[PDB]
Amino acid sequence: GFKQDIATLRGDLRTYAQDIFLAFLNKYPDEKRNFKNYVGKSDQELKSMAKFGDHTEKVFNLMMEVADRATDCVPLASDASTLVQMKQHSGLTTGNFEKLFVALVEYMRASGQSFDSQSWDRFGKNLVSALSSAGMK
Ligand code: HEM
Repeated sequence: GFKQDIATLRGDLRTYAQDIFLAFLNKYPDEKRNFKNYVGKSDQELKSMAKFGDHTEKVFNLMMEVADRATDCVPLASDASTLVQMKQHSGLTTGNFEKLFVALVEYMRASGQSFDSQSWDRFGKNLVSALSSAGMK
């Protein structure tokens, strides 16, 4: 289920993190404009850029902690506030996070592994709701 999925992803996190984030950037090409130096690069070129590997790993390291601390796929309000107050996320909206979780769920459904994709769909929706209550537009 959800808790085991966290362990599965953490077991090979750098690979899953890059694959899922690329699936997100390729399903929603306009999201690349939020990052410097991503436009005009193929997947393999992005994976060889230092800031891509660093950001993607940090995103998933923290996302797995937020998921680990959640109850019934509902994140802690404190975790949502932390994500809102990051200066890095100034200018972002709940829509950016919504699209990331759509790509993540689609990736799980196509992987063929025993992911609990329905619980991750709920988690993404519940996280977006928490971000809104925390102050994100
Ligand atoms: C669960 C969701 C997310 C988590 C946990 C997360 C986490 C993080 C963390 C920890 C950093 C700073 C890393 C460091 O200081 O080394 C960061 C930076 C950043 N994040 Fe997020 N992030 C999430 C979603 C997103 C989304 C959806 C976007 C854009 C669509 C985004 C865009 C950025 C940008 C632009 C930066 C700083 C500039 C850069 O690294 O290129 N993040 N994020």
